[PDB]
Parts: sequence; C-alpha cells; structure tokens
Amino acid sequence: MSEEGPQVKIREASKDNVDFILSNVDLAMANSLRRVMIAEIPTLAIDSVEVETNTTVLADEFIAHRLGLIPLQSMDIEQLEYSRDCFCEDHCDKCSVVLTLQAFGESESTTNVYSKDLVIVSNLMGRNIGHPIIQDKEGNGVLICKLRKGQELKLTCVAKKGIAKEHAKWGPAAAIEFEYDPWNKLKHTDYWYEQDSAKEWPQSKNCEYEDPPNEGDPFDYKAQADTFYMNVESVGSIPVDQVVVRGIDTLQKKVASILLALTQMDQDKV
Amino acid sequence: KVFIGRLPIMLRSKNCYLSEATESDLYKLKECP
Amino acid sequence: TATLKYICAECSSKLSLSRTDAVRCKDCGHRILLKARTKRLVQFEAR
Amino acid sequence: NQEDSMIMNQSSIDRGLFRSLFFRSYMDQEKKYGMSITETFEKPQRTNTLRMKHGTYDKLDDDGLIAPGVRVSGEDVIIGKTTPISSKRDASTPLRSTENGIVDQVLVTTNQDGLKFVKVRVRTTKIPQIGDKF
Amino acid sequence: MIVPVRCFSCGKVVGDKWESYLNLLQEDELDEGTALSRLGLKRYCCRRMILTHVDLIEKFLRYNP
Ligand SMILES: [Zn+2]
Ligand SMILES: [Zn+2]
Ligand SMILES: [Zn+2]
Repeated sequence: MSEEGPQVKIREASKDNVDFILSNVDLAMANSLRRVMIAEIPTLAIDSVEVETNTTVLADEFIAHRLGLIPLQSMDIEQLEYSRDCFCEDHCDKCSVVLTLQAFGESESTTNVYSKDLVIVSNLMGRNIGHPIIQDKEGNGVLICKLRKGQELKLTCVAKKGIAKEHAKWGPAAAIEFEYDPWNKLKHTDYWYEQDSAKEWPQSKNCEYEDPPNEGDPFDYKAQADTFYMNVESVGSIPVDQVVVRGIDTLQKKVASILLALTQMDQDKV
Repeated sequence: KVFIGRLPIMLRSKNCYLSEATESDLYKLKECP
Repeated sequence: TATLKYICAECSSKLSLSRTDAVRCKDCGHRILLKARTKRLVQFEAR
Repeated sequence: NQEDSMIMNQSSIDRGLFRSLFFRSYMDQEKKYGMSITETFEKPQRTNTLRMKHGTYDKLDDDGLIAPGVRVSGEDVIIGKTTPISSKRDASTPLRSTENGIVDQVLVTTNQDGLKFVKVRVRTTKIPQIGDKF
Repeated sequence: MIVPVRCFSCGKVVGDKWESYLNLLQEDELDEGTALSRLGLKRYCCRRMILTHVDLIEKFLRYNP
C-alpha cells in the first residue's frame, strides 16, 4: 500500500508497446500526457543531407526526406544539446551526429541501400545515439533505396536534436491508444443506432476491467473519469517505457517553467 | 523512282519501330512500355 | 582524376569539348548529351 | 473544413503525405542569319552592350548553362546567350519569376540545321500547403 | 516508387517491413490480409500503407545511367 494519487497498473509489456491501465487522474492530464508523448519528447534524426553524388532514380530531396524519417538512436540524447543552443558556428559533436553513406551497383542485380549502411563519423562521445534503430529480421532495417549497374549515391547526413512540433521525424510516439468508461456510464457519446445500440456497436476488450452497467440503477450524474486504457507503442529511438516517463517528464518540466516564470517575473520592478 | 516529302508517322503503329519492340527494346529505347 | 563535363544518353561516358568540336559523342552518333552534376556539393533539409 | 475545404493532418504531411514533384523545361537554340551570322551560348557581361539581365549569371558555367546540381531561385540566368549585330546583345533565359528550385539535368544537342539546341530541367518538390486543392 | 518509410497516419515504421511482405507471399505463400497481420501491421492506417504501395522503382531501375 503506497503512493499519492495517479497510479498505473501495467496490463502487459513489449519492447514495442506498453498496454497499461493508468487510473485515478484527470482525463485532462491523461491526454495532456498523451500529447506530450506524441510531439514533444526529444529525439534525434537526420535533418541535413549533403548529396555529393546521386545516380539513383529517387531525386535528392526524395531520399533526403526518407533519410529524416529513418529512426535513429537517442537513448541518451539528453546529453547532446540542440544545435541551436550550442555555440559551435553551425554544429559539432557537442550538438550533432554525422553519418555517411555510399552505394554502388556491383551486383548487376538490384543493389539495395539500407539504414544499416549509414556510418557514424563524428565522435559518438560514447553514448547510445545515432544508431539506425533496427527491428529488421535479417538486420537491414528501413530499405532506403535501390539502384542498378553503375548507380552511385554519396551522402553526408547530420542528425540533430528536434521534437515532433518541428517535424514528425522527431516523433518517438508512433501511435498511442486511449479509452475510458468502456460502457459510457458518463454518456460522453450518444451511440448512433438503427435498432439496438448494444448490438450494432461492438463492445471493448476493456469492458471486462470495469463493472458492466446494471439496468436497475438510475444515472450517475456525479460520474467522472478514472482509469484510462492507453497503449504507448514506439519506433525505437526511445524504449517504449521512456516514451512514457520522458512523457511524464518532458511535460512536467514545462509545467514548472511556468512557476520559473512566475518567479523571475516577480523579482523584477524598480 | 522519285522521292516525295515526309509523312509524320503515328506512334505504336505499323510503320513505327515500337510496333514490334517489347519490354527490353522499349526500356532500352527509353520509350516507356 | 580527370574532370568530366557532358555525357552520352546511351553510351553514357564522360566526354566534354567546346565550340565547333562537333556535337556527337566520341562513339555513339546519338547527338544528345547531358551536363552532369556539379562538383559543388548540394544540400537538403531532412523533412 | 467548413464549405468544401478540408483540414489536413500535418504530422502525416511531414511523413510525406501527398508530396509531389514538379519539373519544368526552359529551352533555347542558336539563331542564324544566313550570312553565317550566328548567336552563341556563353556567360557574357559588360562587353560594350550592357544589354544583359538581372539574375545572377554566376550560376552559369562557361557553356552558358547551369550544372545539373545547382540551386536556382529568383530569375537567375539558366542559359546565357548572345546575338551578333552591328556586338554582345543578350538573349539569356531567366527563371520562372514565381517558381524556383534545382536544375535537374541540362542537355545539349544539334538540330537538323546543325544548330545548338539546349533544353534545361528544373526539379522541385511541392508540399501540401494550406491553399492547396484536392 | 520505393516503400514509404513509416506510416503517414500514425508513423509506425514501415520502410523495413517491405521485403518481408513480398516474401510472405511469393514464398511463404500467404494471403495479403494475414501477410500484413504477420509483420505487425495491426490497424489500417499502417495496413493500407503497404497493401497499397506500388513499387514502381523497379520499373524505373530498368532503364540506364
Ligand atoms: Zn554544437
Ligand atoms: Zn555516345
Ligand atoms: Zn499507421
């Protein structure tokens, strides 16, 4: 028996998912978090491509775009400042990770380019960062592009900090799930029905974990929202758990920066 | 036995090389199949 | 090394020249020819 | 989304939803004047005339063309050219004022009359913006 | 026109899963519907992504320089 208010109850686990039953909180909060997780958790991905040679069929920017979606590592990240804040005229190992990439069509039979082929050149400073997250079976992950005989492609990528607000590539999110009051004892909806509401509209896996209706009983007008069945997936860069704590955290910090301002704000004046 | 002007030929028609050609031939000719 | 310039549509092979040096390729009469990328490095945004 | 106009998930646009391409093809040849008075493809400038343009000519290699890697924008020249009269009047080809992007591939060929025929392609990636139509 | 790294809708990576799909078909001989279910593509946002892509790239790669 312990802990203040908000309390999880991990329903299941997976290197790529965290079906948990986060209960007893404000829906507002539940979501406010959900959101944070989606677009504001720091990540790391390519954001600058330097095409030296390209004979592909995918014109530069086409590739340059994918390269940015290619999930890159970021276990640490927190120890790699946003190029923008750093002082290095442009970028440096202090703010970014550099990768290489070259392919030639030796196999006169479709030579493939894979995220695995990227090559970290800048000092990794010793810290899990920049490694092309791979969840491939044969360990190739993310087919970048193809080429024929004498097709050549020479690049230079420069991954920086970033968050989903600036662009999706920095989305550690992938897709979260959300649901509550699986029976609708609050009536937050008005089921559209031709005949039987209960028939046409499928029930949910979450009905079980919550007491069914019970016709007799009147209506609860004091009904609120507790217990929310979420399912934070992930793309790699960050472990499905971090995509949740860092969510719980990132948000938290902001919620404090507000105080921080309430303070700095007072000190001032004559 | 004299020669007279030029008849701009319709593509993918009898008098067109493409009429015969296939896959390879085309792709080689750059002409999309 | 040996810097290139133009190229053949089919017999694609670095070429080059200048005014009056013909137009055809040093082989394929195919009088086409591209100008090939710049040594200069292009750059892009990963979005 | 009101009145036949939609809201479009930006997040998904990033991941590339509905991105398209766009190629344009500026072009030009070398005039003639019977008396063998012919034009030319070069990267001109002063040379008496002053009859030039306003876009950065620099992006012009010597053949009077732009390398297939360059990034064009305003009205930078894409084809330097001159006309012989009586001595260096311009006939260059600027960019689509509004448009702008990357040279995708230039090409030089003959032209029956032997004349130098040149077509130039400019690639551009257009992303779905708020005013766009679908 | 090459696989689409990640899903437009939600984002869940999908650039890798390509080769595995085409295989769980010509080889492992399955039916699209499951093939996909096999590679982790649960909800349709991701599903439609693969099931619909047209790998033109091949047809392109079959030209020249
Ligand atoms: Zn720096
Ligand atoms: Zn040739
Ligand atoms: Zn999806």
